[PDB]
Amino acid sequence: MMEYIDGAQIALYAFWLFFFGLIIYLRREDKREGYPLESPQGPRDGWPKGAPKKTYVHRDHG
Amino acid sequence: LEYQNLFTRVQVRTVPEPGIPIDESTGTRYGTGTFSYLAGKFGDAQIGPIYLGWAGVLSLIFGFIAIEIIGLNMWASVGWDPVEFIRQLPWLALEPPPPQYGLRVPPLNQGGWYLMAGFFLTVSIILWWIRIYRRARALQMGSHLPWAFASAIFLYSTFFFQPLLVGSWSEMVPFGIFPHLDWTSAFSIRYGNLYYNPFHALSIAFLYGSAVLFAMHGATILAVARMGGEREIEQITDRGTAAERSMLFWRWCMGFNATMESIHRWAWWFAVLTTFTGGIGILLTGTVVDNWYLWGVKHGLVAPYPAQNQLTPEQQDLLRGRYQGTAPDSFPSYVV
Amino acid sequence: GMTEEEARRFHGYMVTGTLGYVVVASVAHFLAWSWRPWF
Amino acid sequence: GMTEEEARRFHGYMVTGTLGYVVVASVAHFLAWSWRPWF
Amino acid sequence: AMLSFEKKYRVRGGTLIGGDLFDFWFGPFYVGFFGVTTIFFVTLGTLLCVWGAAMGPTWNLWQINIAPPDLKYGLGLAPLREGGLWQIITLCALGAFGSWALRQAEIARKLGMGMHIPWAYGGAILAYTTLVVIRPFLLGAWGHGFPYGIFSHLDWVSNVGYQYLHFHYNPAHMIAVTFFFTNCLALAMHGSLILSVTNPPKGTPTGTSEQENVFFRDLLGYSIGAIGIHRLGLFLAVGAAVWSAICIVISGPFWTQGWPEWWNWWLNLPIWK
Amino acid sequence: AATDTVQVGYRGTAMEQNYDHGDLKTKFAQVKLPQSPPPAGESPPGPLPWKNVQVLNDISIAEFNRTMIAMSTWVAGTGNCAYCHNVAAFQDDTLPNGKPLYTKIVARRMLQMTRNINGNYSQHVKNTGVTCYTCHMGKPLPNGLWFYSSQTDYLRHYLDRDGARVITQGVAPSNANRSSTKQAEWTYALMISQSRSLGVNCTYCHNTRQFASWREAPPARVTAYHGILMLRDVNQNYLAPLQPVYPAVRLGAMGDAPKAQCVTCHNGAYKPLYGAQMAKDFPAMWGRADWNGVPFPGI
Amino acid sequence: PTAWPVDPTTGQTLINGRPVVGRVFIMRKTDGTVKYPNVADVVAHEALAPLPPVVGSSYQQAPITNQRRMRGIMIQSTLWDMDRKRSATRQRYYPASTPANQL
Amino acid sequence: MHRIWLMYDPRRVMVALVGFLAVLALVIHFVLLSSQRYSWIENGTLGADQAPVGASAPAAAAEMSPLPPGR
Amino acid sequence: MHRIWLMYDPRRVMVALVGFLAVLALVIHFVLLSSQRYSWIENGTLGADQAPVGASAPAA
Amino acid sequence: HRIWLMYDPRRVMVALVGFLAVLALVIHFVLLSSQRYSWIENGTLGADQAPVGASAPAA
Ligand SMILES: CCCCCCCCCCCCCC(=O)OC[C@H](COP(=O)(O)OCC(O)COP(=O)(O)OC[C@@H](COC(=O)CCCCCCCCCCCCC)OC(=O)CCCCCCCCCCCCC)OC(=O)CCCCCCCCCCCCC
Ligand code: BCL
Ligand code: BCL
Ligand SMILES: CC[C@H]1c2cc3[nH]c4c(c3C)C(=O)[C@H](C(=O)OC)c4c3nc(cc4[nH]c(cc(n2)[C@@H]1C)c(C(C)=O)c4C)[C@@H](C)[C@@H]3CCC(=O)OC/C=C(\C)CCC[C@H](C)CCC[C@H](C)CCCC(C)C
Ligand SMILES: CC[C@H]1c2cc3[nH]c4c(c3C)C(=O)[C@H](C(=O)OC)c4c3nc(cc4[nH]c(cc(n2)[C@@H]1C)c(C(C)=O)c4C)[C@@H](C)[C@@H]3CCC(=O)OC/C=C(\C)CCC[C@H](C)CCC[C@H](C)CCCC(C)C
Ligand SMILES: *[C@H]1O[C@H](CO)[C@@H](O[C@@H]2O[C@@H](C)[C@H](O)[C@@H](O)[C@H]2O)[C@H](O)[C@@H]1O[C@H]1O[C@H](C(=O)O)[C@@H](O[C@H]2O[C@H](CO)[C@@H](O)[C@H](O)[C@H]2NC(C)=O)[C@H](OC(C)=O)[C@H]1OC(C)=O
Ligand SMILES: *[C@H]1O[C@H](CO)[C@@H](O[C@@H]2O[C@@H](C)[C@H](O)[C@@H](O)[C@H]2O)[C@H](O)[C@@H]1O[C@H]1O[C@H](C(=O)O)[C@@H](O[C@H]2O[C@H](CO)[C@@H](O)[C@H](O)[C@H]2NC(C)=O)[C@H](OC(C)=O)[C@H]1OC(C)=O
Ligand SMILES: COC(C)(C)C/C=C/C(C)=C/C=C/C(C=O)=C/C=C/C(C)=C/C=C/C=C(C)/C=C/C=C(\C)CC/C=C(C)/C=C/C=C(\C)C(=O)O
Ligand SMILES: COC(C)(C)C/C=C/C(C)=C/C=C/C(C=O)=C/C=C/C(C)=C/C=C/C=C(C)/C=C/C=C(\C)CC/C=C(C)/C=C/C=C(\C)C(=O)O
Ligand SMILES: COC(C)(C)C/C=C/C(C)=C/C=C/C(C)=C/C=C/C(C)=C/C=C\C=C(C)\C=C\C=C(C)\C=C\C=C(C)\C=C\CC(C)(C)OC
Ligand SMILES: CCCCCCCCCCCCO[C@@H]1O[C@H](CO)[C@@H](O[C@H]2O[C@H](CO)[C@@H](O)[C@H](O)[C@H]2O)[C@H](O)[C@H]1O
Ligand SMILES: [Fe+3]
Repeated sequence: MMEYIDGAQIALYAFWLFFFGLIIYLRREDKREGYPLESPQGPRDGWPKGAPKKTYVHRDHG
Repeated sequence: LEYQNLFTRVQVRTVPEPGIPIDESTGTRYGTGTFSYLAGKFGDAQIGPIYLGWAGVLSLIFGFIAIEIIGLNMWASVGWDPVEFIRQLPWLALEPPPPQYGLRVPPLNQGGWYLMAGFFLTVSIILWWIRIYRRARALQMGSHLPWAFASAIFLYSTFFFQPLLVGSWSEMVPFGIFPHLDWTSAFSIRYGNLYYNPFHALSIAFLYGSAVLFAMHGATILAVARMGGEREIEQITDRGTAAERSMLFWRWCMGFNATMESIHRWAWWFAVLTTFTGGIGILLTGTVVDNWYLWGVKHGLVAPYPAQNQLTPEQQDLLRGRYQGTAPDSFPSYVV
Repeated sequence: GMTEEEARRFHGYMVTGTLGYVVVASVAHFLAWSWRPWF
Repeated sequence: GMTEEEARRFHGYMVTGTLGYVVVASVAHFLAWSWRPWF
Repeated sequence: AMLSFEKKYRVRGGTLIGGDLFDFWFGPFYVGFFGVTTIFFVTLGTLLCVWGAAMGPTWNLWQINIAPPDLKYGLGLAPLREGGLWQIITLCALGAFGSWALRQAEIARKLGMGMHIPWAYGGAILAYTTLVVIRPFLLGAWGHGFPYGIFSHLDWVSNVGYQYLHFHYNPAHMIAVTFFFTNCLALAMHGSLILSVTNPPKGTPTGTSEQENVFFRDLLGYSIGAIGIHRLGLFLAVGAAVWSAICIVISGPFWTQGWPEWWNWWLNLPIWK
Repeated sequence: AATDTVQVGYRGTAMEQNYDHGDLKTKFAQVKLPQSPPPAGESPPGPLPWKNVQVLNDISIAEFNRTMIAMSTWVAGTGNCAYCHNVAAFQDDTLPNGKPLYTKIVARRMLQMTRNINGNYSQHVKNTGVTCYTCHMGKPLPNGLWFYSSQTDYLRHYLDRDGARVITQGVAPSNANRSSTKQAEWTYALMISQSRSLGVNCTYCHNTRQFASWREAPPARVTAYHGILMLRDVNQNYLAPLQPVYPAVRLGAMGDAPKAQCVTCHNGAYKPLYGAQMAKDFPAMWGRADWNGVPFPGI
Repeated sequence: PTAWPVDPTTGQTLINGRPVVGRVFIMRKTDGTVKYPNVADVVAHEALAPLPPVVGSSYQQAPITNQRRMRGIMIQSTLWDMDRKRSATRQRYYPASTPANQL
Repeated sequence: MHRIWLMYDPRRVMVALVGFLAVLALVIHFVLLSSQRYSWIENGTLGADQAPVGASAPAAAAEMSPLPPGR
Repeated sequence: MHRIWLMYDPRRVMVALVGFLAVLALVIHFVLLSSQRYSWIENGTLGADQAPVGASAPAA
Repeated sequence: HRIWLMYDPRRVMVALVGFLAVLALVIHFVLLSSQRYSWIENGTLGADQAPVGASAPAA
């Protein structure tokens, strides 16, 4: 009985909340290299703060 | 004139061709490796042995029978004429059931073969998913590929569920090259212009973004391939100047960058979201919204244009038509 | 590279080939003109 | 490798060839004009 | 601010025009001469878009519509409120996109990179230039361009398609679509493969190019290899834009009938006429 | 490669018609040169001598004779009164052999049909109108003749069917519209036929962001809809019941009479004969008391 | 009400009783475009909703020679209006078929 | 100008020359075959006075128009 | 003249020539076959006076 | 004459020939597309018979 609110609109805002969540996650992943930034005012992290640098386990011998 | 890395002048060959490393049970590698000179000039040269297992073998049997039913119905529809089967091929169709059957089983010629081909094709696609999933596990890899493929299967399945939700198999996609494009156009006509479906618009943005990203990423890796940038796993585990320069190019160009790993996450999501937002847009169509342009008028998407015509009140009554009904099932004489 | 001796010899085959072609082409044009003039 | 002799000799061919072409084209325009003037 | 490794890369040189004059950064961004011309055209074009919104019927983002002129104006500039504004914005767009590609070339030269990125972007600029310059020029009026508005340009796409009754039957469009779809499939496979070797299940060692190569070869039957998949992705993505440019430039200037009746040549091949 | 374009909608919408300039000049010249000139108009007085005239009862003898000359050039060739008549005995509806002059029988019904078109369907043909030439072009057979074939032939929209709408006039789905996507495919087939019949594209009658919309569409869509109503009257009341008049060689495989469709008049042009106006010259065919203010002669 | 009053003294528009120096025009947005308020308002400018379908009460099957082999809905427009090969035309319908004891 | 044979490999100049002449020949033939006047495969046996000529000026009737009315 | 077969490989030029003649001959036959005048498979038995001729100049 | 020091004849000659070949081909097709100079179809018309474009209407 809500006239303006309809399921297609509800779905679309559900997607927007997921999508803006996804962009945040990807921008955290993008900062695992090269961060924190150098600046004349000291280190800078940008936003969001980056995920930490990964360490990779090599194949033990072969 | 500077070497563009688009073509390889000098290939090398190994007398042995590499095999599969591990987990040979419940299935085995067919064939053996051979080299293609043309494929070796586009990219890597070995045309390989191949893996099926139980799921792969069954997938091919189901999928062969599906394709065989489609082709034999196409060929029957030109009266078995093999010249017309080739000449008319892109116009030929195996066509869904008639609308008045709803979800009931239809007659064999009138869509009963269609539903049977659609069932075997669907099972074949699911078994092929199981194959890919099992093979990723057996190679000790992440499951990123089967979830990417699941997103495509999701869109495909909406061409079953949306006909189910509107209550008639007649709304399904005909198997045929031009016929399924006729369906695609008519679907947008029936539901009042799919451009105003916002999940269709999202799906397009991700389809275009996938082309943007693979153009950008493909060009980026070729621009640093002179420095080993194409050895991406090595650049991810042991960042070289090739990774540093590709990060700096995009940072200096557009103000932010990815990493050599995380660019592949951007790629993965843009591809996956194309078919996922697409599927949602189909499932909403005819179930929640029946005229997307009018939904766009309601929600403020539709740009105003000056009127091209104005109806008088009696024309508003005269120019309404009828909804389309059944075809006439007789050949009237007009003799009296 | 190319000597003048070959360069001069070769030019003689070019001229005779060219003249033969132009002679045939001009006969072909005059035949076409007789059949259906374009001015 | 160019020299002032090679340049000066080649200049003569380019000048004379250009002018000869412009002469043949001037006749072509004379013929075209006599057939169907554009002013 | 700079990446932790960036400073040693920030040398002078590699410009095409201007030399040292603009050879500096602003935050993350490289400026350069084509940076200055980029900002000029971006700013002028964007403010003229806002002016187009102001004199139109609404500020609603989806509904703003800066339309090209009537066809009667031909190749002239129309009155600014009658579509001449769309023409000025189009010149700014061409200037901004061209400046962007040349700035990319200056950046790539400064990093010792190949010119692949500027030329790949040239594919997109070609499609835009086809839509607003080449096809309208061949038709003899700028009014054949598409309008600048988030949904009104989709109305243009709809109507141009139905000018040919059934635009799916356009043969170059079928190729262009096939490239776009094949590109998206290839991008999902490339992303998945790199991620699945670099992020294996917990406690598994990091994968290798050999595992990637083996798995891919079970998918397509052949190994594409590392440089091959990036060549393919570039071929597919840029070919999609090039075939798009072809499919729209043949629609109108060269083919005027419905697209289904173009296929009459296939039905009349002499072996089966 | 030169293309002419006609704008038919608002400047940004790409509602436009495209014509291959060279190919259109050929079509237009091939209409203009055969287009038969009307004879001079004239009328002396006198009461009607006719023995067996049922339609042309409202017309002077000179205007009648003028009409018969026109009918012969438009249907049969300019002196070919033998096409319809036993030339010795014009009042006869039969040959000396006794067999019916089926051509004269048809032509009488075609006169009634033409008056019915020009008179009752002016909402379609306006002040251009039709004459025999509009369909016949100087030949006994018009173009676009169609017959019974299959139940789902879309040309039956011009005979016994009704209703082509498929779009919902609301946002949400409802019991009011249960059209199939197959029915949208059928309307799309029908509309391609209409577009080709006029040599126009969909934007001539629609803004394709809403095919359903009348306000966004050009006024030609209203005229088009009256053409559908006109064909149903023409086919049902005049052309189809000629079945027992024709020789069997003219009938379909079902033995049905030939029927008309949009292309029968339009022949691929936006107006028949590119808008040539002839009906005004022949009051015999008006079915109207005046044509664009010119009053009917009325003896 | 298409225009403001004009002063007879000087031929000059009066707005709210007071003169305007210049040639007064009524301001409008680009080409007089006006934003759509509502679905109801858009629908109020349209024809009425279509009448209900005419559906057949029962189905009579056609003679087999009137039944198309091809079930694709658009093929009459997309192929058959341009294709007129005789053998391809003959294949469009099922051939005649009669019980053997009726020959 | 026989020094032109010093500037290039003569084998390659013949390959380029043969290509240019062959392509230009086919261009002119298919142009003529597409024309009305020189459609020789259909109308080649017509006499020179019978062969088509492009009209100096088409006529018109004032109510007729080749193009629909525009906006 | 014959020294051209030093400048070019005979074995190779012959394949190029034979391929060119095959293509040329097939093109000319198919162009004729689709004409009206020379659709010889349908109308080849007509006499030369009876065979089609393209439309002439005479006009109003 | 020293311009030929700055540009290689092996390049210049092809560049000049390519320019002239394009320019000539452009002018011929522009004329052939005109009505007055569509000489394949109408070249046998006399100069008074050949088409002329529309004049000023004066009204
Ligand atoms: C349609 C479907 C597909 C659509 C697909 C769209 C995909 C878009 C993806 C890219 C968007 C992010 C771009 C980016 O990260 O730029 C770097 C910049 C700064 O962070 P940093 O790089 O890590 O650190 C550097 C900085 O800290 C210090 O640098 P410096 O001192 O040298 O320079 C000065 C500062 C000043 O800061 C700014 O100016 C930032 C202004 C950012 C405005 C644009 C935001 C757009 C968000 C779009 C997502 C969505 C927003 C709703 O830094 C800079 O100068 C950095 C300049 C960066 C210029 C980036 C311009 C990107 C414009 C993109 C427009 C996209 C329009 C679609 O980041 C930010 O400022 C924050 C961005 C956060 C990610 C967006 C997440 C939004 C989630 C929803 C809201 C969350 C609210 C809490
Ligand atoms: C007139 C036509 C309509 C229209 C009608 C539709 C319809 C209808 C649909 C789309 C859909 C899509 N449209 Mg749209 N579309 C139009 C205009 C456009 C324009 C444009 C520039 O105008 C663009 C760019 C697009 C773009 C898109 C895509 C973003 C989207 C499809 C995503 C995808 O990957 O599909 C391709 C991917 C798949 C189909 C997945 C298939 C995966 C399966 C598993 C593969 C099986 C293969 C099997 C194993 C073997 C088969 C063997 C054979 C049977 C023999 N449309 C207009 C408005 N469009 C779809 C969508 O999502 O809509 C919301 C959709 O259904
Ligand atoms: C290497 C020789 C010189 C030269 C030396 C001469 C001499 C000497 C004479 C002419 C003459 C003429 N020259 Mg020359 N001329 C040259 C190049 C050209 C070019 C050009 C495109 O480069 C052109 C258009 C001309 C044009 C002309 C005419 C104005 C005139 C009449 C002949 C003619 O039409 O020849 C067209 C040009 C050619 C076919 C090529 C040039 C060489 C040929 C052999 C012609 C000129 C020589 C002529 C037959 C000599 C006759 C005997 C003398 C009267 C004593 N010359 C070259 C560069 N020219 C005559 C003159 O002045 O008459 C009023 C004349 O006596
Ligand atoms: C993220 C969205 C994009 C996407 C993703 C995607 N698609 C994918 C994947 C991914 C990530 C896969 O991993 C999967 C794949 O395998 O890729 C190679 C697939 C796939 N995408 C496919 C197609 C496809 N993807 C499309 C689109 C897209 N895919 C999107 C753009 C489209 C479009 C645009 O329409 C198509 C047509 C397939 C090539 C493949 C899935 C193959 C599959 O399921 O096959 C099932 C088997 C059959 C149909 C039977 C074939 C039978 C043969 C005739 C052989 C018969 C042999 C013998 C006679 C029988 C056996 C006898 C026994 C005794 C042996
Ligand atoms: C050729 C293959 C595909 C491709 C590739 C590609 N695009 C690229 C690149 C590459 C390789 C870049 O390097 C470049 C880049 O830097 O990306 C980050 C870019 C890029 N692709 C972009 C977008 C984009 N690409 C698209 C398409 C594609 N890009 C192709 C499918 C699309 C589509 C289909 O819609 C869009 C929107 C940008 C993010 C970026 C180019 C950025 C640029 O040029 O920046 C300078 C200009 C501005 C920031 C703004 C200019 C504003 C104007 C002056 C005024 C507005 C006028 C405009 C015409 C109005 C339009 C309104 C619409 C609603 C119609
Ligand atoms: C043959 O029959 C079919 C089925 O009725 C007719 O098609 C009908 O009309 C179309 C609009 C529609 O597309 C289709 O779904 C269907 O509704 C078809 O046109 C032919 O019609 C003639 O025969 C009809 C018939 O069914 O017998 C007949 O219908 C009338 O008579 C029957 C039997 O007495 C009665 O049940 C019907 O109610 C009655 N219908 C009407 C509307 O009066 C048609 O007669 C008339 C007047 O319609 C026949 O039509 C003609 C012109 O002869
Ligand atoms: C064709 O036949 C019709 C009659 O079928 C003739 O119409 C005449 O004029 C009408 C105004 C009137 O309504 C009608 O009754 C009739 O008088 C028409 O003129 C043509 O006539 C020729 O063919 C006639 C025919 O039907 O065969 C033939 O008629 C005679 O022979 C038939 C057959 O044996 C017989 O049934 C008739 O009664 C007979 N009629 C007469 C008047 O003799 C005509 O022969 C004669 C002599 O009239 C034919 O006409 C002529 C001039 O020969
Ligand atoms: C209609 O509308 C449009 C189309 C628009 C209108 C416009 C058209 C336009 C612009 C046309 C332009 C035309 C043109 C312009 O220049 C045309 C120019 C044509 C030319 C240059 C033709 C030249 C031909 C030369 C030939 C064939 C030579 C052959 C030589 C042979 C065979 C000998 C080979 C060597 C031998 C045998 C032995 C060597 C021995 C050796 C080494 C030894 O013994 O050692
Ligand atoms: C119709 O509508 C639109 C189109 C719109 C209207 C507008 C049109 C416009 C804008 C037109 C512009 C025209 C133009 C502008 O510049 C035109 C310019 C034309 C020019 C420059 C022509 C020049 C030609 C030169 C030629 C042919 C040279 C020949 C030389 C020969 C033969 C000798 C070769 C030398 C050798 C071999 C060396 C031997 C020695 C050696 C090697 C040694 O000694 O080493
Ligand atoms: C002799 O062998 C021959 C020569 C015949 C072999 C050659 C065959 C040839 C030439 C085949 C050609 C095939 C072509 C050209 C096929 C074209 C296919 C295209 C383009 C298809 C496009 C789209 C189709 C779609 C989206 C179909 C979707 C269908 C679905 C999702 C159906 C699902 C059905 C289900 C799940 C049914 C379930 C069964 C019920 C409902 C009864 O119970 C659960
Ligand atoms: C006396 C005769 C002796 C034998 C002659 C043999 C003739 C063989 C065929 C000649 C024509 C082939 O066609 C001609 O091929 C040359 C080959 O470089 C092409 O030449 C061009 O394209 C090729 C690639 O295709 C490039 O490598 C080359 O740099 C460029 O000049 C011409 O664009 C084309 O027109
Ligand atoms: Fe990569």
